[PDB]
Amino acid sequence: FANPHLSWSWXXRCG
Amino acid sequence: AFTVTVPKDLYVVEYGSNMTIECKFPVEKQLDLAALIVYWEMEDKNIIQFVHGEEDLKVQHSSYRQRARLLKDQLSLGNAALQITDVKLQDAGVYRCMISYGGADYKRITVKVNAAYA
Repeated sequence: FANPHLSWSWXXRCG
Repeated sequence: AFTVTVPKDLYVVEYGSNMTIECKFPVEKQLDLAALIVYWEMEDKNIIQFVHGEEDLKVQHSSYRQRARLLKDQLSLGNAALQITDVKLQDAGVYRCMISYGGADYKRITVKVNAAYA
């Protein structure tokens, strides 16, 4: 969040 | 004041159909791709992580690989449409569309799937 590339999670957030 | 809106918050689709979930956001003039992030999520699963024109499908959750994509033609129209192809039963549930485009908002959309002979 907001690395495209990394995985996000809710709400912005990197789980 | 930045608001995401959905024309529909409940989709009822057949197993195996195609489905486009719409998610609308305010675009005043031309779309400023350098400003736009789109996040589609469904119950702890990452479907779309669009950043300023760039996506890694390596981060799309496996159950959506090949089947889910962002209709990027529609973003100029302020429509972050998620197209899902060959709809499965597991696709049922609550989808979130989150759009950061200067400001940020999100909306929840429910998908219900009917099995082939229900």
